Amino acid sequence: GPCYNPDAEYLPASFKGFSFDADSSDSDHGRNGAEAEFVFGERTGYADLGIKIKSYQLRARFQTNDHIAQTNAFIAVLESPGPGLLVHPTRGTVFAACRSARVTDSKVDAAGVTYVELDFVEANSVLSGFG
Amino acid sequence: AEQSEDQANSQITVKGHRTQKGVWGNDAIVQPVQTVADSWVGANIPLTIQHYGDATNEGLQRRAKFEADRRAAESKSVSVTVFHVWDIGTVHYVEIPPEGIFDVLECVSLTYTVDAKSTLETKLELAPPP
Repeated sequence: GPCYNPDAEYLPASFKGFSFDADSSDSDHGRNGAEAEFVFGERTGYADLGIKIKSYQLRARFQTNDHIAQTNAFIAVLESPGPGLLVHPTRGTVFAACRSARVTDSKVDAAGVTYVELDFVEANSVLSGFG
Repeated sequence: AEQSEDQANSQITVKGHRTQKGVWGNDAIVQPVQTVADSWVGANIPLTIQHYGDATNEGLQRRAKFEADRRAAESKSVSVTVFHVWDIGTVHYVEIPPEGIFDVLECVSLTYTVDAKSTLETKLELAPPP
């Protein structure tokens, strides 16, 4: 639109309480099933086997005179045990668990800014004794 | 093709005992023996496969020749995989000059396989041309 206010439409990102500003937002929804290819036949089969596990991909930026301290605090939070509550900017609140967080940081090429590539997974508990 | 030499035997001696009615002593304990030979193997690889019923001369020689065909048929095993898919006892002429086969062989086995992607092939196991 012509007067689309961006930061009043995307939710502020935050994982496990620690807030940060995101620069991207992806997802990998789906649904998994079989595919039957009977021999010598002009026919095909399909059988829906469930729900495909979701995964989210984000990219955080830290552009402040104290981006090193913020990056280190973010690293300490991401490596805290167990899944946590994530606020995806375009999908709202989910329960996710971190899977990888690459922290790129040059000095004589781009000093001041730090980018972090995050990869989360939908994480639900079960119980303990298989249901 | 694999014609090994650890499963061959020159002389097969069949011994046993006579189980007929009335026959006792020597004629049922001593005489029954037979020594069949496969004049293809080579050096003296002897053997003794003993018999387990009414050991007649014909019975002895016949068990002997049975095993002398088993060991023979195992000493040249030719597995071939052919393309498209009647040979459980069929004989065929086979020509594989590089391994020196120019002979008429009997298919012991037959396996048809399929899988919608890349298959339809038949695996034959054949019988030696002594």
